Amino acid sequence: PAKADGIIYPTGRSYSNITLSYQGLFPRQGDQGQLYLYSVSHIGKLFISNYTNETNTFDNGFVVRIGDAANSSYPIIISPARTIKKIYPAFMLGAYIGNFTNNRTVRYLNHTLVILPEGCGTSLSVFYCVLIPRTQHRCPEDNAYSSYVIWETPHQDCVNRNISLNAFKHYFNLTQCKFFYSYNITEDEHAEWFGITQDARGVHLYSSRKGDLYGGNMFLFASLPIYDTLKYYTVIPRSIRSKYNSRQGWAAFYIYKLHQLTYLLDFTVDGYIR
Amino acid sequence: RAVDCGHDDLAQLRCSYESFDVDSGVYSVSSPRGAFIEQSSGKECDFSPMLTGTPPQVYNFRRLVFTDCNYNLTKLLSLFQVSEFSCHQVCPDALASGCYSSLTVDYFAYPTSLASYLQQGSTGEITQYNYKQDFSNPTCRILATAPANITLTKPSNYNWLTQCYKGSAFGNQPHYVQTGQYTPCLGLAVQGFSAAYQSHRDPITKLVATGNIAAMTDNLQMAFIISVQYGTDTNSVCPMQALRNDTSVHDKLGQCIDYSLYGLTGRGVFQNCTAVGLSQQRFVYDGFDILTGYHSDDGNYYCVRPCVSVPLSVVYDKPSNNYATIFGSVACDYVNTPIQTAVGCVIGLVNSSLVVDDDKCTLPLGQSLCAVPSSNLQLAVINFTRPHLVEALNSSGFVVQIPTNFSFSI
Amino acid sequence: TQEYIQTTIQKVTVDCKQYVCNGFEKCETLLREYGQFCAKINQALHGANLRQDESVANLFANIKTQTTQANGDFNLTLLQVPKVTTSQYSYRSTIEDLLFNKVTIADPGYMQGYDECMQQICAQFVAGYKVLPPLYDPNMEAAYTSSLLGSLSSFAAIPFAQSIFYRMNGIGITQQVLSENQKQIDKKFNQALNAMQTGFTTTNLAFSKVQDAVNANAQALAKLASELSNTFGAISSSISDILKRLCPPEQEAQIDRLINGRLTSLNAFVAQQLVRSETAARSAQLASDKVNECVKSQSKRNGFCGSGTHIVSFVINAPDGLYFFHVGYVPTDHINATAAYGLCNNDNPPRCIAPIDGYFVRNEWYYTGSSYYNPEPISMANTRYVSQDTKFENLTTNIPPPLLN
Amino acid sequence: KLASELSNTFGAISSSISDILKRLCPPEQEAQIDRLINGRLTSLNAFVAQQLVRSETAARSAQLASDKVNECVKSQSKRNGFCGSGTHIVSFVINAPDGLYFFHVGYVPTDHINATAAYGLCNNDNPPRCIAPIDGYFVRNEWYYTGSSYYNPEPISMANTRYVSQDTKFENLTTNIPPPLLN
Amino acid sequence: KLASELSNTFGAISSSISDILKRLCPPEQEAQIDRLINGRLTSLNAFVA
Ligand SMILES: *[C@@H]1O[C@H](CO)[C@@H](O[C@@H]2O[C@H](CO)[C@@H](O[C@@H]3O[C@H](CO)[C@@H](O)[C@H](O)[C@@H]3O)[C@H](O)[C@H]2NC(C)=O)[C@H](O)[C@H]1NC(C)=O
Ligand SMILES: *[C@@H]1O[C@H](CO)[C@@H](O[C@@H]2O[C@H](CO)[C@@H](O[C@@H]3O[C@H](CO)[C@@H](O)[C@H](O)[C@@H]3O)[C@H](O)[C@H]2NC(C)=O)[C@H](O)[C@H]1NC(C)=O
Ligand SMILES: *[C@@H]1O[C@H](CO)[C@@H](O[C@@H]2O[C@H](CO)[C@@H](O)[C@H](O)[C@H]2NC(C)=O)[C@H](O)[C@H]1NC(C)=O
Ligand SMILES: *[C@@H]1O[C@H](CO)[C@@H](O[C@@H]2O[C@H](CO)[C@@H](O)[C@H](O)[C@H]2NC(C)=O)[C@H](O)[C@H]1NC(C)=O
Ligand SMILES: CCCCC/C=C\C/C=C\CCCCCCCC(=O)O
Ligand SMILES: *[C@@H]1O[C@H](CO)[C@@H](O)[C@H](O)[C@H]1NC(C)=O
Ligand SMILES: *[C@@H]1O[C@H](CO)[C@@H](O)[C@H](O)[C@H]1NC(C)=O
Ligand SMILES: *[C@@H]1O[C@H](CO)[C@@H](O)[C@H](O)[C@H]1NC(C)=O
Ligand SMILES: *[C@@H]1O[C@H](CO)[C@@H](O)[C@H](O)[C@H]1NC(C)=O
Ligand SMILES: *[C@@H]1O[C@H](CO)[C@@H](O)[C@H](O)[C@H]1NC(C)=O
Ligand SMILES: *[C@@H]1O[C@H](CO)[C@@H](O)[C@H](O)[C@H]1NC(C)=O
Ligand SMILES: *[C@@H]1O[C@H](CO)[C@@H](O)[C@H](O)[C@H]1NC(C)=O
Ligand SMILES: *[C@@H]1O[C@H](CO)[C@@H](O)[C@H](O)[C@H]1NC(C)=O
Ligand SMILES: *[C@@H]1O[C@H](CO)[C@@H](O)[C@H](O)[C@H]1NC(C)=O
Ligand SMILES: *[C@@H]1O[C@H](CO)[C@@H](O)[C@H](O)[C@H]1NC(C)=O
Ligand SMILES: *[C@@H]1O[C@H](CO)[C@@H](O)[C@H](O)[C@H]1NC(C)=O
Ligand SMILES: *[C@@H]1O[C@H](CO)[C@@H](O)[C@H](O)[C@H]1NC(C)=O
Ligand SMILES: *[C@@H]1O[C@H](CO)[C@@H](O)[C@H](O)[C@H]1NC(C)=O
Ligand SMILES: *[C@@H]1O[C@H](CO)[C@@H](O)[C@H](O)[C@H]1NC(C)=O
Ligand SMILES: *[C@@H]1O[C@H](CO)[C@@H](O)[C@H](O)[C@H]1NC(C)=O
Repeated sequence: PAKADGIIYPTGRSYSNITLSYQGLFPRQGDQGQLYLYSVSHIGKLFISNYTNETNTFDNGFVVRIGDAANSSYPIIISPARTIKKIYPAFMLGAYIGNFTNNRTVRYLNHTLVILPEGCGTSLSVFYCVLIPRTQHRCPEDNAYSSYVIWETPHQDCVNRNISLNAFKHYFNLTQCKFFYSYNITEDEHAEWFGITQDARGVHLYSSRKGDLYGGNMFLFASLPIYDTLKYYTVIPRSIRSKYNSRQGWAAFYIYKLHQLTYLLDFTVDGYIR
Repeated sequence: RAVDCGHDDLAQLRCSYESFDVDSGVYSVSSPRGAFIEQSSGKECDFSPMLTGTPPQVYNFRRLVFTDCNYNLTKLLSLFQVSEFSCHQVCPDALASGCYSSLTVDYFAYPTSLASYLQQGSTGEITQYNYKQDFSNPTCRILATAPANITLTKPSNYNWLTQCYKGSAFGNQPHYVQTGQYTPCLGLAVQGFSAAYQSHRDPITKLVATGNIAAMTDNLQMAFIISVQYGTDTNSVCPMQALRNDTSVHDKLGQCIDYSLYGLTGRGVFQNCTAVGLSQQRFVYDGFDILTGYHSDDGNYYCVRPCVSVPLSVVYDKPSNNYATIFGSVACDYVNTPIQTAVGCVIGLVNSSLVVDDDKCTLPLGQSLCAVPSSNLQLAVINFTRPHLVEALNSSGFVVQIPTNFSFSI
Repeated sequence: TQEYIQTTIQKVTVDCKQYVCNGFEKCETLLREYGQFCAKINQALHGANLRQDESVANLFANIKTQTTQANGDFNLTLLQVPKVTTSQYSYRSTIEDLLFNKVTIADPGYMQGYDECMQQICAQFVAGYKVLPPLYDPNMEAAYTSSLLGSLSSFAAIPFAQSIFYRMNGIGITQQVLSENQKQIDKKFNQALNAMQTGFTTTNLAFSKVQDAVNANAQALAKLASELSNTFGAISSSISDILKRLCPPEQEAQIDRLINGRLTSLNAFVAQQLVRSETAARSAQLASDKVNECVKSQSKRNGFCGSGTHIVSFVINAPDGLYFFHVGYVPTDHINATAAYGLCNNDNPPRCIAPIDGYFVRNEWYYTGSSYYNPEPISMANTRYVSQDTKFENLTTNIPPPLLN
Repeated sequence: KLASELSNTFGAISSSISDILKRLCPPEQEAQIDRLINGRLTSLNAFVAQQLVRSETAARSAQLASDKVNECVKSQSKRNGFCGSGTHIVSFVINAPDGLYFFHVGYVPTDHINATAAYGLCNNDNPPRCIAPIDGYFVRNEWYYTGSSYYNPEPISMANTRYVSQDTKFENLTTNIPPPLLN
Repeated sequence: KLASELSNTFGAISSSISDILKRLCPPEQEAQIDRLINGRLTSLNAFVA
């Protein structure tokens, strides 16, 4: 917390050059979180991890640290060098879970909140939809199914508007959708922060691209009207299809659970928390 | 004999002491000029989802949350005929004449014959399995009847969950609704109930849901649970009857004026100021949650201060019946012959450059200043007499002062 | 040894109507039922401030001196007023200036405080209290102290070096030691005075007492300001929120909680200000007793002034009190010497002798001072005739001249 | 204050118990009587704590009065300004409504005369012998002894004087020698 | 006195927080708990003074 890591800024008000005690949803000090990596495909087959077989619990929400080490050169995960860019997480949140016909991975029954980066990282698309599995060769209603992914081929793309969506439609049929929101993202390489929390007024999405871009303070930008209590989330495995000459690195991101904690926040004259 | 407390500052002193006669001394006496209304362009809240379709039942209640919009409360109150309301920490007249940062409305089809089961401490089937009202924000519970000419379509009947349980070999395990959340038996009960004590069963989670039937009335009866919030968003939700015309602050700066700053109501003093805090949030607070600044539309930052009162003092002299008024720690420019003194502006004292010894001062005025009755009240300066100086002698011994003549002091 | 004795406390008066209702016209109608309590609070505070002003006048009348005189090798630059002054006060000393620069006090503002708070404590006008000015401005208090610095029914105009010589001769040191070691005495004095400016730090008892005396007034004002944020069970601590969020049958119930809570808090502020005001009056009586004993005269009582044998002391002005500088006499080295209770001759009537302010030390028998070792011949000035005691030394070979015939 | 704290309504409909009993109901009579009970018990607690501070203050001040009697009244005080003003002579004590009232008689000068004084006098003998006065000074108009509180030139004598060591600050006498300095 | 100030009901139905929690409902529990909180904070201020 000495660098103000994962701090949700108070909404509807600001403070200047004071220190006050705040009780809210804050991450614990010294919490390592969970490592999630997005790698490059073999153009061969896709390369992912077992991020879908795990059962995560939403609780009060979480905060995502996106874009750390977005300028360092590390060996590639699939070829253990090259520069590393910033990748955006894709999420999949729901209140009720079930099982597929082959008892593999996690299925979300009823209405599912799906968050997908869109336009090769130039926009974010959020929708509540009921997704009905598809019956095909590798699609989740077959014995040859392993996991559901979304893929972006940077070659050949970017500008397709529905690339993440057509990747999602490959696995599911989107019916009964209450909403679809789109938020534009400027292309940068700064380290960002994102949060999701549910209140009695819906699902609130926080980001540091609204205000305090060069720091880490997160600001509210979306109040989604989902009133059923979210209980599980899964990180959708994302893979990038590029040539062997084009392989490039991608920054991992960390997910820290939020807790009802008391924090002492230091405000500057400009109003930021540092 | 009577005294009008208002007319003069000495009266006020006499009324405070409750005596026609007060002694001599320096006492202290007790000491909305515009409007700064700033609001958004305007947006209408979407109340069509409740006023259009078939209302749902108690367990499957629909919720609308409104933020940054204006709503016609008179039209909504004209559409429905209220049977009974009961509010908590708020009153509906304040809902008519005020602004809130958010507004959460939960509505469902609910008969008025079961109005006691929705009460505050009720233990019926509705509170245990259908809906539990949340008392953490100012909230109201309204039961209203919709006339036949309304656009709403009446349902087949009234359904509610009688019990919702699960499990075997441990007995029944009752599942009870949470505070402001949906029931766990919602997926079984979405289809509704057609006969009394009809039971629906789910083989996957082993959950059982049982319902009850009430006959549909001639007019549709509906229940509302509203909730309001304060100081959450930069914008606000306001009724259209509470909206007033915009006024600027390029004048009236430095006076105690009332403000409606995007739904924030209060009174204070506005001054043009250097920009601090984050502009987007729009409202800069202090530790104690008082509005410190306001990042305005005009483009200017205005540091808000609560409007104050200038302290007053009375220098009363009983033998001469003369009084003076001290304006504490404020210059004479503001008061606008007044004389600027080290203890502030004072009217009623003349300045004659007269000095009074300590021990001659009967009306001390803060610092080394005095009011003397020499009838008129004169401003003096206290100065003590310096000690007798015995000059040293350059000679072998010293010079000493030995008393000749004496007296006895008790 | 530095000692601080607190004289005053901060004189605070409270406008009860402004403190309780904050100018909201619906609150005054309910407060008119509680009519006499605000008047009683104002009367109690007025009486306390009047008694404190009387105590201040009595103290500064008690410390004045009837006659004064217009400095050897002693350097009294610090005690005296600076020739070119960095202080807005023409009577303040250099050491008083240093003491006031190291203690931080908020400037209440007595001439233009309202305009200074309106441009760009300032909570007096918002909350509803007011800090009354002290009875004397600091220039007059510094004038009193500087007149005391110059300084029985008769006044002798002996210089400061003569006064130090007599004051250190009275504690036991003989005239010969003061005549021989005069330059060392002056060097040791000037050096000690020069540590007074460096003694104004933390982990010093008197400066800590000054800091706590400053902090008590700020704590009282902070409590008075922070009791306005108590809701007392209402929905808000603001009258405006209650008036704009509720309805008239329930507004008067909630406004009242605030009225009854704030009056009780004000009553407890008046009670604790009365305890502090009488506490600060007994200190002023002590401070003058210390001025009349340690400062105006050389004290023969152990421990009342600073450690060691008392020689001289000075008093300056401090925040809400007086600050003392007790110059004492302390030894660094010592020698164990064989002494005698008394000496008696071998005459047929035995005549016995005894020293005055000294000892009959050996290496035959010599007289020395009680506070410095210097063997001197036994004379009639040094000794007093006393009745014979069996523990006296019967000397027969060499007899001092006062025991001769 | 103790008698006037009974007029506080403490949020009830009245400050009188009988009005509450005659204007309200057995459900809500106890809701308002308990407001008077809790308010008056807190008012009694503030009175008791105030009396405890006042009692311990007067008990310490009664010890100061006993020390003032034992120092100023029973004996002549040599302290400066402890009893009154000037040099203390005698004191009397009487009874007051809540304590002791003192009358400190003090010797105060009215006029004065500047005089030339001496630290001491020494003779012209081969061993120098020097004297110093007690409770007075050596004044002129050649050298006379006078009191320390009244100017009256008197002949120097053994009674007036005490012997001392030789000091370079003393006057050396050759012409007129007082009898204590005679050889 | 400090220990005996905890036995004061201050106008609530009980001096125990547990009894108020197991005897009342959330519309009315915070009304009685705030009565105990304000009473004990005022009695703590008198102990400090
Ligand atoms: C990876 O490298 C890029 C290199 O461009 C980093 O972007 C740069 O980040 C710094 C952060 O301090 C930006 O500086 C800021 O500039 C603004 C003015 O635009 C100023 O107001 C701020 O106070 C701050 O100094 C810099 O502008 C930005 N470069 C560009 C071209 O925008 C990026 O942050 C690096 N990422 C990581 C994770 O290290
Ligand atoms: C989540 O999705 C499941 C699956 O669609 C929902 O369960 C389904 O609920 C509907 C209506 O509650 C059931 O339809 C009913 O079927 C009976 C005959 O069995 C018919 O008589 C009724 O008129 C009605 O059409 C449906 O059978 C049921 N399906 C399953 C597999 O359980 C569930 O309600 C959803 N949860 C939520 C909270 O919406
Ligand atoms: C989650 O774990 C299951 C094991 O229960 C994995 O299912 C296996 O998938 C492989 C690849 O298709 C098949 O060859 C195995 O026969 C499957 N085993 C079973 C028991 O079904 C599944 O792939 C895992 N999901 C991941 C790693 O994303
Ligand atoms: C709120 O709704 C009411 C009724 O729906 C509106 O009142 C109508 O206003 C129009 C135009 O002035 C009149 O022609 C009608 O006769 C009015 N009807 C009634 C019943 O009063 C009112 O204008 C709406 N308020 C706003 C701000 O739009
Ligand atoms: C009406 C039957 C009364 C039976 C009385 C015998 C025992 C009852 C004991 C406690 C009563 C609690 C229920 C009170 C009414 C609840 C109202 C509701 O349900 O919303
Ligand atoms: C910010 O606060 C610090 C101490 O709290 C103060 O020293 C500084 O002057 C303040 N800055 C501004 C711009 O007010
Ligand atoms: C994913 O695979 C790793 C392989 O080391 C294993 O440790 C982990 O438990 C797996 N996760 C799940 C949910 O099975
Ligand atoms: C899905 O099937 C697996 C197979 O063992 C089981 O462990 C898991 O609990 C099932 N999940 C659900 C939600 O039914
Ligand atoms: C999935 O798990 C359930 C749980 O009992 C089982 O009945 C079913 O046969 C399993 N299906 C597969 C394909 O393993
Ligand atoms: C998904 O949608 C396609 C669109 O034509 C349809 O053909 C297919 O049957 C659907 N799958 C399921 C499982 O309903
Ligand atoms: C987002 O960006 C796209 C592409 O530039 C543009 O068409 C669209 O209008 C933008 N939307 C918003 C809300 O700025
Ligand atoms: C409780 O006790 C009964 C009878 O002793 C038993 O049937 C039941 O299983 C027990 N339940 C639990 C949860 O222990
Ligand atoms: C309010 O402002 C509008 C301008 O939009 C004007 O037409 C109207 O007359 C004004 N009404 C009042 C009462 O000032
Ligand atoms: C207010 O102050 C700002 C800067 O302090 C200045 O730019 C602006 O012109 C001022 N506005 C007025 C109306 O004085
Ligand atoms: C009174 O008048 C004299 C002479 O003009 C002036 O020096 C002095 O400052 C005045 N005093 C006050 C308090 O204005
Ligand atoms: C007070 O009197 C002294 C001399 O008696 C003088 O030096 C000083 O200036 C006077 N001060 C005032 C404020 O009159
Ligand atoms: C002392 O003074 C008074 C009046 O001041 C006078 O009557 C009396 O004679 C004087 N006594 C002497 C001894 O000078
Ligand atoms: C006395 O001390 C001050 C302290 O700085 C010094 O400036 C001054 O020179 C000293 N006096 C002499 C005569 O040295
Ligand atoms: C001195 O003589 C007296 C007289 O007899 C005797 O009592 C005493 O002990 C003697 N002291 C010494 C030290 O000889
Ligand atoms: C003798 O007396 C004179 C008188 O002034 C004095 O100055 C001197 O020091 C004394 N001693 C000697 C040795 O002259």
